[PDB]
Amino acid sequence: LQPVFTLKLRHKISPRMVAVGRYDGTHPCLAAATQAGKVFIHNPDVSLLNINQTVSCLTAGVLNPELGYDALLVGTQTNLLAYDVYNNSDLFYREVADGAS
Amino acid sequence: LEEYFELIDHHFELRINGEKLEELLSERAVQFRAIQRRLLTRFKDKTPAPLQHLDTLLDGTYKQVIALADAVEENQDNLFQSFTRLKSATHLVILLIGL
Amino acid sequence: ISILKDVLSKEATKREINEVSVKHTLKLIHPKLEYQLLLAKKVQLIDALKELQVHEGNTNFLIPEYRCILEEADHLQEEYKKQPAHLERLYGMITDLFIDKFKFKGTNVKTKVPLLLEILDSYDQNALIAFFDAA
Repeated sequence: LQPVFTLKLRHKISPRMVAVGRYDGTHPCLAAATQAGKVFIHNPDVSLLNINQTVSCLTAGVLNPELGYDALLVGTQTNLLAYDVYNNSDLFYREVADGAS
Repeated sequence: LEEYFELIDHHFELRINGEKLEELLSERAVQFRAIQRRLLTRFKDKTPAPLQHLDTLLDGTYKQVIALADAVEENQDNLFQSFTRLKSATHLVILLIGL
Repeated sequence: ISILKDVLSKEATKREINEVSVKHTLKLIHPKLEYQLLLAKKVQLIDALKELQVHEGNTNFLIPEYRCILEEADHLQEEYKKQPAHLERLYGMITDLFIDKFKFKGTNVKTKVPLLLEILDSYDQNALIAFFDAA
């Protein structure tokens, strides 16, 4: 086939940490880990989120079906964070102590 | 008006050297602050991790900052000596103009 | 010539030195070891500097010295993958050169190797040639 779209993002993406989520409710965006423990969000501009900690997991889905927004999840070897990027507010910041592999 | 201008030029060369030393110290201090913030972030984090020789970069930057601080001190002393000598010279020049 | 001597003597059983040549070979080797050590020294700090790169866009703070590494980080990192083989090969070649150039005079210096290994971990080229000429 042919790549229907292409783009170059200046940030190194951590391999197994990538997700696509409609963080605006109806506007899908890309969430991907990076060096220094920061998670970037590509809207269609790149916006950084300071996890300030080495990420080890990352996904995005519907965690409360009452609303139609995707929740950005970020796992760390000692923490786990759900994030409503639209209205920046922690859905839950749990401390696992078992890790997020 | 000609052996008087050379003292002025020496004074101004010292001033320019001081401004250069200070704008270099600014960059060294910014580097030190950035590496220090990185290290503080590594400290607050629970999980262990290699320092990645960040401490070595911090030591290098600290040595650079101390060297530049000593250089600025010596330049300040030289500038003060040059200013006193220039004050004497301009005293003499005003005297010779008033005569 | 040492290898040739040994192998030709082996074939037979089956069926002079210029006192500056060592200096020439060491001057030949020196750039390669220098390049390998600089490779290691730069790739040690590549990732630490990359952690600083991701913040504040690198407008005013990074030293020009490490700024020369921030661009060529990729080539440095991809040559570091092959570096250790070259370093081991160079160490082996140097130790064989030393052992053979002492073997021609009729000596057996298979024991002074670890000191040479430590010297190469330091790699003072002048101290290296001094250790070559002295012992």
